[PDB]
Amino acid sequence: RPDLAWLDEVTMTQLERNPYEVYERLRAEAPLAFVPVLGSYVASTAEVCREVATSPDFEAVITPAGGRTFGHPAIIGVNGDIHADLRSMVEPALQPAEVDRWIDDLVRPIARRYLERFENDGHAELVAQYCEPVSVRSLGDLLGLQEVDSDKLREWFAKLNRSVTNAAVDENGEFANPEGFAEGDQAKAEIRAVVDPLIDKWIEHPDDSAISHWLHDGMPPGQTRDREYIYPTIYVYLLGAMQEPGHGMASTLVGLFSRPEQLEEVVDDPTLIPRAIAEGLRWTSPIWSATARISTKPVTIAGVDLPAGTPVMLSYGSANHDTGKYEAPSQYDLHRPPLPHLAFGAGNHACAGIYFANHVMRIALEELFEAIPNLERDTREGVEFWGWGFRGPTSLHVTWEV
Ligand code: HEM
Ligand SMILES: COc1cccc(OC)c1O
Repeated sequence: RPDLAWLDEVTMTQLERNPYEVYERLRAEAPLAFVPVLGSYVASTAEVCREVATSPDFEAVITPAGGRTFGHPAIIGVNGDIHADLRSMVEPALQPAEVDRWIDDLVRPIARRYLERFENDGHAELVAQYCEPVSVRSLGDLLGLQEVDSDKLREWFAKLNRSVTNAAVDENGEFANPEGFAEGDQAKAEIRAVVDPLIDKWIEHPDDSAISHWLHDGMPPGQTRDREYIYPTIYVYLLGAMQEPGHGMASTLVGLFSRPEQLEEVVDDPTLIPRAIAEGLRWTSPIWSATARISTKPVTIAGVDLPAGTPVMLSYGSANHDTGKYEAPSQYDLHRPPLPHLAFGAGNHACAGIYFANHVMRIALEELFEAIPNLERDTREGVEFWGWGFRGPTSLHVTWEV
């Protein structure tokens, strides 16, 4: 496309570092555009993302580097009967009535445990010391990985993140950085060594862990889902389900710190924490551009005639800055009206764990503000955000008077 020749000079590092300038141009110039370094069409506006995500003429497809990492059948990358089974497999523990039975007793003790390690220090780096540990320890316990330390769960989702978002392609459409998949492969090898004995035990001795239920639920007597059939969805969980609540927490805190009067409002009135988190997810979407759909027949979208079999990346993080929907979207504003957002996706492949994720983030922020009501950002340190596929702050240094 001639007028978009500038996209030929967009680099993967630029998008990782800050994708918002390029995507602001895309939303104005070409809401559906082929980005050469990504090797794919990308949807940048709310209208196009929503249309593709909910269209009967599209189905799910995994991004190329996502497929290289996860294989088949990743719940995010399959359709039809297999997708229906995998959705029925994961949905029981995510049902709102079920989450509300036990989410407080799960997350609140975990939050307190991590807070107790630093709440009297006067200083902390909240990403590593609080947001990521609460996120992974909560989900890890739900899954049945109680004995996998939070440090290891965090390492796994970091390696899986880098492998899944190793998206850069060269002039021939080939992956430009094939060595970048190696740490994904090594994370998977470590996960197998840890989880295979757990699956061995759950097959014979089912318990209340989610993965035991993934093996046994809805199966004939004495049968379990094959472990090779469920492992790719385990990997999906060990990346985004482990990573994203911690990133949503942290981005919400950075946004609130950027509006000090609003941080004070939320500390004074913790019933505003859910609204603060919803704005945080719009403001810096944790899953920024990590899923995709593929056309199943010829379609015209945003003036582009697409053949059947065309993948389209859903850059929801860009859609959530659509100035057709929001005023000054790069500014965090708790008092924005509660409008629809796309941080959880849309359609049949929309996020399955919204209700759980929102509660994890809410409880974690509740306990943090109760423990450290005078929390302040350490302005001597910068906050850098990183990530095009998944985006969040790489650290969050804070201080408080002890
Ligand atoms: C703030 C935290 C989270 C955010 C922002 C988020 C966002 C998303 C997004 C954008 C997608 C892709 C939707 C699409 O392609 O249209 C997704 C998929 C998914 N998420 Fe969430 N997620 C979060 C946490 C979680 C958690 C904690 C779990 C599990 C306990 C979870 C389970 C899933 C599943 C199973 C899918 C795949 C759905 C499917 O393909 O059918 N997510 N999520
Ligand atoms: C590409 O990887 C993912 C995409 C969307 C959601 C995920 O975890 C829930 C995830 O791991």
